[PDB]
Amino acid sequence: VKSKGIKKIVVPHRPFERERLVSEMYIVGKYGLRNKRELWTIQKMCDSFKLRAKDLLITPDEKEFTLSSRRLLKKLAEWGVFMEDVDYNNKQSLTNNLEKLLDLAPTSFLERRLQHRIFDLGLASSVHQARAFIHARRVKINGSVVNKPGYLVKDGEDGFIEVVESKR
Amino acid sequence: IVVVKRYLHYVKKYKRYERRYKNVSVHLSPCFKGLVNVGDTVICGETRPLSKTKRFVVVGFEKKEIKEKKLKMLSEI
Amino acid sequence: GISRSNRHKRKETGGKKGLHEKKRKNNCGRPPSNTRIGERRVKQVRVRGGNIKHRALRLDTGNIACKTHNFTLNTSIQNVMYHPSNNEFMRTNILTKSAVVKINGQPFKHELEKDQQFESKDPVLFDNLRKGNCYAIITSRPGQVGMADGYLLQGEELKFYMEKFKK
Amino acid sequence: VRGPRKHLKRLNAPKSWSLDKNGGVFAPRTSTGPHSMQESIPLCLLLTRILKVASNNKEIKHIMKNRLITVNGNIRTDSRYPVGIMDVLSIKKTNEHYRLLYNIAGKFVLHKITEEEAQYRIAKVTNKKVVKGNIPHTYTSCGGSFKYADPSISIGDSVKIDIKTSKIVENSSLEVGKVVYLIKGKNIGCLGVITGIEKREGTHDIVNIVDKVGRNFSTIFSNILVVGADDNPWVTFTKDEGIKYSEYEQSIKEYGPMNE
Amino acid sequence: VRLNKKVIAYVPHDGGLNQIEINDEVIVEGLGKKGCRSKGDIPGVRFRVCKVQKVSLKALVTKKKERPA
RNA sequence: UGAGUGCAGGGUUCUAGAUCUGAUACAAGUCGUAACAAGGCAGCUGUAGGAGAACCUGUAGCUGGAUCA
RNA sequence: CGCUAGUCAAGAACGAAUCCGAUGAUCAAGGACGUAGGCUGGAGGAUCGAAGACGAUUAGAGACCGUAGUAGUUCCAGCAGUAAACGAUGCCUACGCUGUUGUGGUUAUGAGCACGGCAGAAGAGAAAUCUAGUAGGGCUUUGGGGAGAGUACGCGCGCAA
RNA sequence: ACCAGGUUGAUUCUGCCUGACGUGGAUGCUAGUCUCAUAGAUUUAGCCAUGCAUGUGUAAGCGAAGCGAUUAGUGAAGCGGCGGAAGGCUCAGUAACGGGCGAGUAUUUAAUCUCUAGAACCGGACAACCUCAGGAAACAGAGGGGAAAACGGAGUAAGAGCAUGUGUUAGCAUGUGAUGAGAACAACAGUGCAGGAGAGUAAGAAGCCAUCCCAUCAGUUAGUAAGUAGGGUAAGGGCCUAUUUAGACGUAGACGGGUACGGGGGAUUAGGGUUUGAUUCCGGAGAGGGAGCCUGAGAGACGGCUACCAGGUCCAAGGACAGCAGCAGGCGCGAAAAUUACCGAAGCCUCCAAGAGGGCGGUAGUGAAGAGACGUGAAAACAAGUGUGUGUAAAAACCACAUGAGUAACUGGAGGUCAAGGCUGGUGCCAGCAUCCGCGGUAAUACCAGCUCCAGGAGUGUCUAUGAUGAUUGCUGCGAUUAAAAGGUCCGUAGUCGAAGAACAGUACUUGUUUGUAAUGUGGCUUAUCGAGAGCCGAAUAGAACGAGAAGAGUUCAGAG
Repeated sequence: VKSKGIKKIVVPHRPFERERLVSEMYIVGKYGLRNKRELWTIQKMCDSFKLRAKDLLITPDEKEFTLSSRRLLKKLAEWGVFMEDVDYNNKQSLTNNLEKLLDLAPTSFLERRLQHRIFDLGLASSVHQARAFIHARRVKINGSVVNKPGYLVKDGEDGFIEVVESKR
Repeated sequence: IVVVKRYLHYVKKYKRYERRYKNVSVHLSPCFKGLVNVGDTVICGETRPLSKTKRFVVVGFEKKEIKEKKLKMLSEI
Repeated sequence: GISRSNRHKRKETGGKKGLHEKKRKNNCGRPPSNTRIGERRVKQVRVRGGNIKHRALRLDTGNIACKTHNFTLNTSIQNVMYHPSNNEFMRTNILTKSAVVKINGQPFKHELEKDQQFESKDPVLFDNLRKGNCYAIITSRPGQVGMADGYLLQGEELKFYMEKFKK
Repeated sequence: VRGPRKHLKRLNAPKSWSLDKNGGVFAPRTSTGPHSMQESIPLCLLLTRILKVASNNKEIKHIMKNRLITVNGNIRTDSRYPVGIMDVLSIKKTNEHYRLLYNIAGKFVLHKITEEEAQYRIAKVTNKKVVKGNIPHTYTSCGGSFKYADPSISIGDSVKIDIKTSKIVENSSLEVGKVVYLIKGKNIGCLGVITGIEKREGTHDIVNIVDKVGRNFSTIFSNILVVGADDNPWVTFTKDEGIKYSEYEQSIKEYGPMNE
Repeated sequence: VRLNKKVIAYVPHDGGLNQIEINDEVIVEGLGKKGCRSKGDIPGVRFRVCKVQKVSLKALVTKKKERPA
């Protein structure tokens, strides 16, 4: 049926391709994700930014290039993903940095997720018990609880994250 | 009288054109009676309906051209 | 009833067309009014938007204008002499626009006699008026406007129409 | 359809009204009146949105049953009455006065004014006719009619109206160097000064304009109202004086020009 | 029922023929080729049985459910 | 202005029918053996006769022939 | 399309300082020709020989082989419209390596122009081989896994086939 | 912007079958929590029990009975006024004014706006009221009063058309004239109604351009094509009729037949494409099938009327009534689709209204059609429960605090394609399995089971259409010596295609400016714990208006051949 809402995953063309199976298995294992759908969701997000960079570099006009480059780079800096010293009002560096985006990887999006941040900031003994503190309300940000492990943490929120003891 | 108008239509898939035409029946007045004939080109203006098929009237014409009935030199030169 | 739509009409290429609607009132027609000569009888018809139209069934008289001398008079109508569309409307004496009619000439005779040049300007009209012949043409639409009005035939108009009457 | 239309679906209503798509299926169908339906707004949208003074239909009723609201000097009692451009709105209690104008985006907006500006409006001249008893008349864009005005006023000029007497006060014509306001098109709500006019036959005249901060833009005469005797404007315009910026310009102005 | 033709259908499972009586109602299904075509080694048969008396034949054969009776 | 209904015809789509005649599948039934080797008369294309049946015979052609001579 | 003379029209190629000036390429519909075998009428009838009849050979031969024998095989006036009608390679127009051998004209005797054969090469192609090399030049015909099927129904031509 | 298995004793090719992946319906087995969408379209535009979906009154049109009164009052039966022509449902018919873009006439328009703008007398009835009183019911009679801003007449303003001057063209002058009206009331301090001229809204008719398959459908048409004159209409016009002229349309596909609600848009997609559109927006048509119609500003109306045909319902047998392609609901038909639920609240529409009405619309209930975010433990310490408050029209859910606690996985597979066992027991070409290739004749990693593994996971298998796979439909981009495939040879029309040199012109061609897109989609930003979601911004297709450039295309010339 045709109805509201987008679809956020793309199914792989070959269901039993051995190099894909092994490399996916590793990354789910290491990062403590629920199933293959969590991973595929991040992959589509990553692809979208790569497409924008491609389009910008090949555009003929200057007005669009100067306008939309800035927006793309600023956004990815705020998420804490693309960390480099982009200088504005300088055409060459904008081109240089756009080229550096083109080999961005899903690992970089994964490491901004709250489940990984909690463990990485040494507030939990494993990526597993980090998830188990996001459930059951033990994790709090700016004085308010966050129930969802997929919460992507912007650059500089790290000062305000906290854990509290269990209710028992 | 019957006037033909001609034009080209672009077919997107094959990236090429086809020739087309349409027939329009127009009113000719007695003031033009001897002057306009087959092959000539004519300018017509729009009006309210005159009959089942007729909506334009001939308002003037451009006569199918002759540059010159070419010169013949005198035999004396 | 009667319709003015082109539902039933063929295409210009000679082919038939299919019907895609039942009839609509906004293209209704009405039966002809056949105005006869006689004592006045006129009917009032309620028309679109609540307007009124006046339909003459029988008429006795008309206003008739003289164009050269610039006066108008009111006179009885005798009979139709000629009708351009159909020979039948003449023999049954039906009134329409462009019908040519015989009328009482005496009022016109009394007025035109005042001009000392009258005989010299139009001898054929003068002769007709002596012989008791007086002819006019109707300009109004009796079935629409509810009355008949016209002008007296003079000069070359007489010369033209009199040739249509003669056997 | 067997007869005249009564309803108006929310997705079909003018983009100038700026109403939220998701809340309900209908919108108010303006009553017949001064301006066209495409160039005006019903009064109940003004009181609930543009200038918030009611929040429910019961309150909208009450305000007008008590006879509070005055438009062009007359008290109004139809909630669906249309108001248009250059159209003084007022509440005599608390002595408030407003004109109706466009945002730079082309939406409608109310602008607060003093009791001086509240005395006049501007319209455009559409036709001239002589009427039974040999009486000259003139007519304007918003269905206005005027008896024994100055005969020299020409079709296409713009006229200033005194709201209390309902007479014409001043007249201005379409010439080089005068101030113009933009009613419809790509550049709604812009304000500028005439560079040059190119005359066309049997078709609209093309007018070329310079903006106050340098930008040229041209449009057809049918979208322009002339809003001053020569140099400078009659009516007071918005907090921002009708300058429109591209997203490109907004970026340059925010982060600085691209250096060599 | 829908055409008043009489057709041949195949009965899939191990003991499947025992789950059907004469004058039972059955629902019938396609074999999965592009046109209606024979599949495997069965000559000239073009459909297979799916349900008997409103219940799944797979459940009947494997004794997970019983006849409506 | 016309609904309905008489009587003849047409145009479409389905369906019945004594009997005849095609095709396809026939584990392997009966009679021969026409083709593939110079397959035991080299094969094949057109046309015309004939014949249980493959096919056979006259006439013109072709090599994809058993001969690049 | 193959004996010799005489006669009657038109065409191809070659030589060259003749004339006219875009008159041209390809082609549904429409029209003319088309080996052999066949058909309608006339002439004729040597040789060969479908059909038909015998003699042998074989389990059986109705066939192959031998004896005999008719329609046809020839000519004039027509109908018909198919072939392994094949170099199984559409028609105009290009760009393209060498050696050798023909046919007809012309020649500074060095060569050319039109129509061919042959042998390598380089490219090409699944190979065999090359009318198949290079290529978004123009226009028409035409194929889309085997079978059923070039068959059924309708239609057009033909005396019939 | 991608491949794999399958003709042979092996090989290299042509070629088709099958797998692997989106999406629309149907269905098996299994199912913890919360949020956003959507549901008798496909078959029968088949048939329908019941209840509801359209009515409205003020200080201010007329006011009967009743009640009551020192000649007051009341409170309203009917009449009048305004609406019932919108919205809701469906896709039968239509190859067309059905669809896109421009333009504003040859037209009519209750309400509403601006300017302007009204000295008028007389008479009956109809309904309700009162007295009889019919009929099985549905529905009606006699007789007698009496009102209006209801209705008909009188005068009177006004006044269509016709003719001539003058200003196209209003206007004015003059002659002639059919027709022929009109509302006030209340003071809580206002509300109405007559005439004009211009607007505003809505239709009717028109201009240009685009539109499906069959040639085993090649000729079609005679109001057909046109002219003159008249009738008719709100209005142009063969729209209709009389006499004259023979036209109009076709191989660039006429005419006939089959099929179809049309767009904005949807699905797939590197690009070029291929498929669909009953279905939130716009426009069209219908109300069992056909046809006629009154009233009105507006209907050829069906929750109006009238007749036939097909079907029904009640009767006292004489007659009456009725039409769910509105909302619930029932029966059928099918492989196929929810509650005879609440609603002085949100968005809007209707009236004579500080109020009344609305199944239009909103709120929940039901269902693994679709789309988000999360449970099923951690190494010290875990959903779903419950109670208060909130929330709403009232609710439930959601959220806040406080109490208990310790519950929570299945579907398809394991010989190759294709991830994962020659494990143990039965069966012996049986029973079965297998999209394809193939397994089983007593030593079956392939059947039937046990046990371990694999894949996705609140989900997974199957069937059926379609897009991709596919350069197996080829514009980009395939083939025709032998694999399927160049007409036996010429002539030839329509069609498609056509030198050099010197000049010329602007309609195609390309481009500027201006128009032309609500939703959806595209580039962004901001707020619901997060993410779909919601809100605001910017640019945009095809199509049209006006300019510009002249290479290619086009037209002409001859001291060129």
